[PDB]
Amino acid sequence: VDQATLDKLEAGFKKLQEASDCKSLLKKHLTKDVFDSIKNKKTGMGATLLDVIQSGVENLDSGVGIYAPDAESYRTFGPLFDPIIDDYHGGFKLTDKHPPKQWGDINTLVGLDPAGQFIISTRVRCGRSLQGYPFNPCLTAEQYKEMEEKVSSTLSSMEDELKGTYYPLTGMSKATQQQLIDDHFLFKEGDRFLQTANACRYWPTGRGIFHNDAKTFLVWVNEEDHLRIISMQKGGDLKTVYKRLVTAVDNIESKLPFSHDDRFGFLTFCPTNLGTTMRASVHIQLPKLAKDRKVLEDIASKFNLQVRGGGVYDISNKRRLGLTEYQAVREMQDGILEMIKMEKAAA
Repeated sequence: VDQATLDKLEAGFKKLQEASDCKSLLKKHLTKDVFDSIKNKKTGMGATLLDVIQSGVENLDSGVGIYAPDAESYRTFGPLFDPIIDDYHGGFKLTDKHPPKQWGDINTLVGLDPAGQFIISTRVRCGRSLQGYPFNPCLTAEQYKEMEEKVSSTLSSMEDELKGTYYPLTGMSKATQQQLIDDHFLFKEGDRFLQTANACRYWPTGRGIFHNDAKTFLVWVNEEDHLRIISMQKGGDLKTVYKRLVTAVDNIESKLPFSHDDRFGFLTFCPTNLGTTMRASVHIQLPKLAKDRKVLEDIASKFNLQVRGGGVYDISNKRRLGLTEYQAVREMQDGILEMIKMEKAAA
């Protein structure tokens, strides 16, 4: 790698070492021996260790502090990624492998709480990188532009329920921005952690937003990953929300191959994603379980779910690695149904 890069890498490692109060996974796992073993390495696309650790060096208060500049970096800088992934994901050994992709048997799924006594809204989100492209820290302007062209064409040719409009950030009117804001569909340049990761260069070339006419499907193009893909609606029909997502992702893939890894699953810009990259969530009211939160948390543990809170909660999959997409949606289905049962049964 270039001397200029080595210069900053050495300075960065020293800064991390000297930051007594730093608690980032970057500082924890970037040992001298690991640093030396990879600092001179570079991916086929030309990413260096600096393109991985920049953000965490500049922002010492980062929880994790590393990003992936391309697909290959997960391997090339594996000596750093492996331990960090293991730590953040709560146990993913060197020999562990994420299960092959599987949407599963959608027939086994059901709509939740149609009466609407508990669930306010439902959404399932995932993310995808496109085969053959570097990730955010390493994309050029030409690459951003060319990618958006292919993504825009693909999304704009979607039909029926998924039919909708693509809005490039490039040249977006003030009226359009305000309409997307009212819908909360708009995004903009990221915070300091993204900026310093070089994730927001050449803004807003290649950045765009797609949603279907029904406003139950939304795609962000080149915000954090190449694609952030969301299905949502009011009420608790998780089956329908999930099925819509599956339909759209399959449709996109048929035209644009995804970056996938036999061990880490779907490769993303942030290593905290990976695996299914999928987060199914419901916004739900459980007033009675709210006064005995232990019962709730124990239920959530049983199904590997995360509870964010009174009585109103955002409940979601805790895991991205080590399970199938099907297991993800089923655990939410099973877990929410159990919570509803215990809510009804409570005093």
